[PDB]
Amino acid sequence: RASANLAATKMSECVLGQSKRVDFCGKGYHLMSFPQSAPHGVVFLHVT
Amino acid sequence: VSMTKTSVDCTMYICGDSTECSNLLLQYGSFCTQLNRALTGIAVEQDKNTQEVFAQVKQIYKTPPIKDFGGFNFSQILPDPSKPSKRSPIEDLLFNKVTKFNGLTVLPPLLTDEMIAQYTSALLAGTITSGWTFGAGPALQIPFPMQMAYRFNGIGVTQNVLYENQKLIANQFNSAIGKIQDSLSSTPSALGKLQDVVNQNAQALNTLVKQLSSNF
Amino acid sequence: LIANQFNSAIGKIQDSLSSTPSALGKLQDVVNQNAQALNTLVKQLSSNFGAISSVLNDILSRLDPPEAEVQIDRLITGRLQSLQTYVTQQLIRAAEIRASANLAATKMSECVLGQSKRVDFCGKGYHLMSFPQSAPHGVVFLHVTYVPAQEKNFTTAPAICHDGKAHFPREGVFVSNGTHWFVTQRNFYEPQIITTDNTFVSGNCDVVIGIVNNTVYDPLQPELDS
Amino acid sequence: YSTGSNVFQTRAGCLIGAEHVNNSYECDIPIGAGICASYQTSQSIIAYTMSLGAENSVAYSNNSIAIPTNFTISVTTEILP
Amino acid sequence: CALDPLSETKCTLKSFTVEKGIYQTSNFRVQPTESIVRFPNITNLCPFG
Ligand SMILES: *[C@@H]1O[C@H](CO)[C@@H](O[C@@H]2O[C@H](CO)[C@@H](O)[C@H](O)[C@H]2NC(C)=O)[C@H](O)[C@H]1NC(C)=O
Ligand SMILES: *[C@@H]1O[C@H](CO)[C@@H](O)[C@H](O)[C@H]1NC(C)=O
Ligand SMILES: *[C@@H]1O[C@H](CO)[C@@H](O)[C@H](O)[C@H]1NC(C)=O
Ligand SMILES: *[C@@H]1O[C@H](CO)[C@@H](O)[C@H](O)[C@H]1NC(C)=O
Ligand SMILES: *[C@@H]1O[C@H](CO)[C@@H](O)[C@H](O)[C@H]1NC(C)=O
Ligand SMILES: *[C@@H]1O[C@H](CO)[C@@H](O)[C@H](O)[C@H]1NC(C)=O
Ligand SMILES: *[C@@H]1O[C@H](CO)[C@@H](O)[C@H](O)[C@H]1NC(C)=O
Ligand SMILES: *[C@@H]1O[C@H](CO)[C@@H](O)[C@H](O)[C@H]1NC(C)=O
Repeated sequence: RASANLAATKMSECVLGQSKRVDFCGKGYHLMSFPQSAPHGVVFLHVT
Repeated sequence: VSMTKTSVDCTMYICGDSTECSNLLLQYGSFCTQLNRALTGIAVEQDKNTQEVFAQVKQIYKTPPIKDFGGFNFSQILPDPSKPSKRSPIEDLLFNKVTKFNGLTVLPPLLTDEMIAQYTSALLAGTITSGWTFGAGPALQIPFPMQMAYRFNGIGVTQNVLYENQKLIANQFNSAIGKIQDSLSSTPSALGKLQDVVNQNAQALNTLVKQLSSNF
Repeated sequence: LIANQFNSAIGKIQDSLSSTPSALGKLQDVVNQNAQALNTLVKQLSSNFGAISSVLNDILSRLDPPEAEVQIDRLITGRLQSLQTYVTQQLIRAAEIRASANLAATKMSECVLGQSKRVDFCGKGYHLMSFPQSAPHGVVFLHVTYVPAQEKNFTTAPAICHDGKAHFPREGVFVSNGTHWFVTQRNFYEPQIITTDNTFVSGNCDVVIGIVNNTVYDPLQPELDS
Repeated sequence: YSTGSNVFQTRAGCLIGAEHVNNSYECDIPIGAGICASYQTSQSIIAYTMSLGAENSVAYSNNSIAIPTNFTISVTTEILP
Repeated sequence: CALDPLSETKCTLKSFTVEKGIYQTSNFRVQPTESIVRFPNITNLCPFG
């Protein structure tokens, strides 16, 4: 649930926006994020 | 995001068809009411986790029929109509890579894999066509090169870079997605976190089952 | 208008809280969980745990210590298991409440004490302010958020080509209503004539795809002629 | 309840007592596996597939932009323990 | 409790007024219809025949 709150924050700040938190969404200056449904989880393609 | 939405009842697990065991468990009080309540709370928590993660979008969005995104390829991440389930090729391989009846019942997730894929596709379509605006109110269509230029502007790199290098950045992003495809398909340790979660849950359930084979 | 909208929003919050019993759902659920845990812990005192009776005073008045101690030990083991379970549940729930409290502290820190650019962190929309409101065993935030309402569809181009040199918008979006091209801030339709002040030149025209021919106003010549 | 009373079958299980509805409604009582039940009109419980939302086809184009002309300063109440 | 599922819900929640939702009141168990016993052919058959 901590990881799920982290994932919800990650979509909220990177899929639904652009996050300036360094190294929060991928190593580098973060650009986008594409959610990808995975079995019992989620996968982010952090375009950085 | 969501562990296996399981639920376990004492009255079948600890005691089989036998009633004497049920009577003796009754004198123990409400341990099992507590356990069922805790596991039901965990299950509802899993459903709430899935809804909080994926359902940030209120209106399910549909990708445009024509993918004229200025050069970017999202065929790997967008749903594939050819497959019966509208899951992306990357999502398809992710599902492929990831791999007990004693009162242990696995409650189905409230959001089925198809609707979770629908949430994911809605989020993808909103990101592609609208960007950040769909998460802050109405979805506002914007060409993908324009919103990528805005992401550059967000990270302190002027819009010069993208519009001058649209084709190059397009190809770099495309090859990056292709390399994600290849590194996921070839390397089996890519989905380590999900595989570990599934393995941990499965071995916890297996240990619980084998505990019925312990003399104590 | 914005003051009136803010006041009406607060009034609607008041009315919604009054009308909807489940408005304070999170706090009521926390209180109910704690009360259920305490009630279950109390009820376990009524459970035999295999002992002859669930009240210590009766067995202590009924059985001499040699054989009383086995029943008291049954009750001790049962009540200690129940108390250990209750304390473990309270520790996990208190970890959850501490995560919630760190979340509340962070929300206060860059929403009440600042403006958070984290999207959807403090209210659905571009967060403006947050007003803490003490509530029983918790906190309530009134996340004043800017949510745009009435969108208008326009024709856009990545750039503007004047004199063969691409002009990008310094801050905003290039839009047009048809035969008239305007630069507009991203989150509110305020069309402005294109000027070198809000457009910075960048490279040559042919490099970018989607560029459109147009004119960009430059303020110097009206002064030069006069 | 006795069997045969508006029996409807889904992946979650055999739902008895509520008639299936082809129309999609917002989830009120989550049955599981995508089925949600609500009390709607004379009055009976209806089990339906989830409506994730109104399917909005964003009119994307390589030259289409939407810029809002008005806002709503909406106070959102977030309750935190 | 046994009258209808609503009363089973009241007994489970221990409240006469139950809020809208889904409550795991009990578990459905299919009883065995009959008993079958199977054993091999009688190897040491007494030669009564
Ligand atoms: C923008 O929206 C606001 C409200 O969201 C509009 O204000 C309304 O205006 C009408 C007529 O002018 C009044 O009858 C309403 O009482 C107003 N509502 C509120 C809450 O004040 C406003 O007209 C819209 N347009 C502009 C240009 O501001
Ligand atoms: C983009 O996706 C694939 C990936 O390379 C590419 O081969 C395809 O031609 C592109 N799609 C379209 C519609 O051009
Ligand atoms: C949205 O943009 C399209 C452009 O094809 C236009 O026809 C339509 O009228 C716009 N929507 C509104 C509400 O004006
Ligand atoms: C577009 O904006 C210009 C700006 O003055 C205005 O004159 C014109 O009437 C508007 N509408 C059209 C269709 O050009
Ligand atoms: C936009 O796409 C259409 C076809 O989808 C094409 O004819 C047109 O040239 C494109 N224009 C720009 C600016 O990309
Ligand atoms: C702008 O004008 C030049 C002048 O020759 C022309 O070649 C070019 O095609 C024009 N641009 C557009 C987008 O029509
Ligand atoms: C739903 O559609 C199916 C399609 O065959 C039909 O058989 C069924 O009667 C419909 N149900 C209702 C309630 O309309
Ligand atoms: C009669 O004889 C046969 C021999 O073929 C034997 O198998 C059978 O058991 C005999 N019947 C009885 C009642 O013993």
